[PDB]
Amino acid sequence: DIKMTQSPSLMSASPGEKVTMTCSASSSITYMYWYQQKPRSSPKPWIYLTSNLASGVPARFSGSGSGTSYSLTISSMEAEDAATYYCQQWSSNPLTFGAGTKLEIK
Amino acid sequence: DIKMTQSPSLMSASPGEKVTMTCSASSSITYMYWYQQKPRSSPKPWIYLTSNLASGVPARFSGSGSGTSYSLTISSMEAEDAATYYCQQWSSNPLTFGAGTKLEIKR
Amino acid sequence: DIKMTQSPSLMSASPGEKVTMTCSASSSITYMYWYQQKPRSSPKPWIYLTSNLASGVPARFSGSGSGTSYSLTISSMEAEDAATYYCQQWSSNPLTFGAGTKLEIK
Amino acid sequence: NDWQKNSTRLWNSQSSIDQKLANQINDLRQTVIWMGDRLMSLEHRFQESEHHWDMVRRHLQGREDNLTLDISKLKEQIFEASKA
Amino acid sequence: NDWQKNSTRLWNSQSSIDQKLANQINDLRQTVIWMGDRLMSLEHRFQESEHHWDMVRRHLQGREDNLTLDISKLKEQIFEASKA
Amino acid sequence: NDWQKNSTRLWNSQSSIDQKLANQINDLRQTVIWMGDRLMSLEHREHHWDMVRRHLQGREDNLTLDISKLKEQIFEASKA
Amino acid sequence: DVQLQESGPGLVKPSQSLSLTCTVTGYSITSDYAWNWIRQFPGNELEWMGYISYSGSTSYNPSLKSRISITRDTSKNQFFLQLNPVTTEDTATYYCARSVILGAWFAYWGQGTLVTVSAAS
Amino acid sequence: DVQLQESGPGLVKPSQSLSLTCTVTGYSITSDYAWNWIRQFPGNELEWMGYISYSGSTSYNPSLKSRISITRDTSKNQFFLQLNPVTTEDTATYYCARSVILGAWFAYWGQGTLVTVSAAS
Amino acid sequence: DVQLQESGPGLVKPSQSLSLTCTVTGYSITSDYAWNWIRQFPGNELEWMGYISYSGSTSYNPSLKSRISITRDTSKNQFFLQLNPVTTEDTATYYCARSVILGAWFAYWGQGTLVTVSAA
Repeated sequence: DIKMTQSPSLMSASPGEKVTMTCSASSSITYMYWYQQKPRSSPKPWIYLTSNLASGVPARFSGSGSGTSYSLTISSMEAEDAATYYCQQWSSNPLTFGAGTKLEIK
Repeated sequence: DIKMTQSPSLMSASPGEKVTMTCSASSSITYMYWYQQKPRSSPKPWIYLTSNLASGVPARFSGSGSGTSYSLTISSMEAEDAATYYCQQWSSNPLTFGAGTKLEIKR
Repeated sequence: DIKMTQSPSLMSASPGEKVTMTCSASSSITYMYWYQQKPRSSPKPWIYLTSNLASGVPARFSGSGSGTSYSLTISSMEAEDAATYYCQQWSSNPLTFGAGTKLEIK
Repeated sequence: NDWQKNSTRLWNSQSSIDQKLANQINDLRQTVIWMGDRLMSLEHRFQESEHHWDMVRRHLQGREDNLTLDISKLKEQIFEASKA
Repeated sequence: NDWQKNSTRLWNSQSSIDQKLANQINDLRQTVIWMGDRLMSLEHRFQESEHHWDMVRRHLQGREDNLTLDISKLKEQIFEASKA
Repeated sequence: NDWQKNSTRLWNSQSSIDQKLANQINDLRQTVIWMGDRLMSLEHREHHWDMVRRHLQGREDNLTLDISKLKEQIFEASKA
Repeated sequence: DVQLQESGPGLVKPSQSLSLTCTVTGYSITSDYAWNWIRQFPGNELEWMGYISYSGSTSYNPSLKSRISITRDTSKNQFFLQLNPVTTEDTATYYCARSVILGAWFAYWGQGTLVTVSAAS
Repeated sequence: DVQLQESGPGLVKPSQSLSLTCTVTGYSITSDYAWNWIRQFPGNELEWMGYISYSGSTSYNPSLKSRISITRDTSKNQFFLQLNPVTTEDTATYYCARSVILGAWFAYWGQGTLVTVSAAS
Repeated sequence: DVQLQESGPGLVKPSQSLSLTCTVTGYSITSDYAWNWIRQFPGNELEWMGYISYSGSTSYNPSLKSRISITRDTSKNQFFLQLNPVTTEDTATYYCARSVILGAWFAYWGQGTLVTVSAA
């Protein structure tokens, strides 16, 4: 299977800054997806095909990447953005999820 | 072309027994079919995709196998089941039939 | 970036003769097309899939070839056929046109 | 004595290509199966041939050539080939 | 030396995937060609632009990239090399 | 010394097959995308086709650079 | 209820053309499906000859490409088989078949007609 | 408009069958889309288990394909998960998901039920 | 039938943007087919530049992607060509074309406008 690695596992950032998230694949993948999970809730779909934000996601979020290196970035961190972010790839059976990079508010 | 060896060529059995037929391919194939031919008649569609049974085929019949070896089996043979059985594969042009296993009946 | 070469760069002919021209490719292609261009005019779709004549094309023209060797032949050469002919291939992005077989008359 | 490094690099690069080609074909056939079902559903809404669609549908899902499970064998064969 | 054996097994294995890949695409096109015909038939059943499906259909059936004898040519080359 | 000629000749033929296969899937992919739109148009006379359409043309498996990259790897291997 | 009904001359001389018809009842050979020709040698081994699809595109056995030719008559719902050069090795029982396009599943067959090749009378 | 809600037991002894349900409202699980089962371990790691298509075609994770099976009830509009042998490693939070048929885009999720595998009561 | 009537400026100074317009009559450019841009150099050499699909998808020549861009206007049934950097090698005769989606069959063509790059 494909091992999806996220760096760093835990990051903190005071509000208003710019943050970046990286999710590197062990080998080549076909599709890329991003989720968030606030505590005691189901993951919410945000980003599909590494660039398209799902409905309800504000424009401050954007995704990028190619090959075996994909990135999620926030132009300006806000209050409600502190949650664990999960990256998911789909190449063949089965699909693998990321380890989960947790964001923090300072 | 692919050579679909069929064994045994000529068997025999008594009613109510268990019978198996093997049809081994020379190389990898894509689809597997089985046909029944009684004397002086056209072959009838019997088994397609090596698991499904054609319309009006007794439930005793069953097909299995994967890779290059396939099997056709009747749970309890009745007298009406004595006929030559042909295995056909379809991977590329042209399709190839089997030599044919001619089941019989013991008195 | 397949290089398409047409051997008869400038091929004078006469009415009523057998006229042939060849378009060779560096490597294998998928589709072959032929176009006719007259002076001060846009190219005209002439042959598609190296055997089918376009609508309005006279029956005197024949297309043939396989692999990396294609030919356009004229059975009954008429002076009105004196125009440059181009061969086009489509294998992958981008498509490449031929050099051009200009066919005069005498 | 670099022949093994050249061969392993070429075979590793080649074996990756087979896997990528396999994935696109599987992705396409899944779309085609969904494509046909939506066509058949619309055809039935308009009002036979649905038996034909069922048979070709089972053929698409009932392939046996097993394009995977042998690419894995190919990746295996290279592995003990390198240690030589 | 054994290098002939390792090369022979790897090339014999690799040729198998190439044949399997080609067959899957050919089965796909026949479904696509057939499926468009049903889609085109349904449109005329609904009642003017019977074009760009024929020309696409001609393009589907008129490919000239072989993939029948080039694989066969490759298999012959491997067997010739195995005699070294 | 004949192994070098055989290895390069064999790898050149394999690369040709890889390009032909990749081209042939792409042509089918375009037809499937086009075919879905025609059926989608007939439906109106919604949704889940846009997501499939984006997925079809939104692959990140390349297959155009690796086959290219494979061609060089043979080339310096021929230099030996 | 598709019912294939084939017919043809029961005796042909060597190096002569063989023409077989196959009338189809209850279905149109242009609507859908493929239509095949299959023969059975006296040793009871089948061989597939070729088919013509509903749209008219045909495929032939690679070992008989220079010989076999299949043609259809849409108006009267028949498809024909032509084999211009023959030899005593073509003594077989020829069959019709309607099969699915994707695979080779001959779900219907003709009654079966015998063609023998010899110049003896 | 589409709501997924799972219900099931909360405590399951080792080596016992696990059963779950997913009641879908506002949509029919036979009309379109796939329907997945996803679990999250206490280490907040996510693992995909399997799905059943809108036509009944199912695929399973190869790491646990042996002991998993997914079925459905069309009339009641529910699809069920069964994991016949279980161990303490199956303590997780199980989720429903409806994804696009081509790729893996879980656009909808269930509330999320928690299953703990142990023997002490 | 389908008539393509392209237009654009005649002479372009080096190192400025070139704009071209193609007007389609009798057929909407969103219904189907691709819409290509082809140029012919003074040596009578044909080169394909790119196209915009009926759905907005665009494909560009690999030698021109860093400098070419194609847009369109649905309301007026026009699709445009754009080229930010130019040089004396861009002197050619540009053409419009409507091609079948699967292949490269340019079944229709425009009148043919000439663009020269110089500093007269």
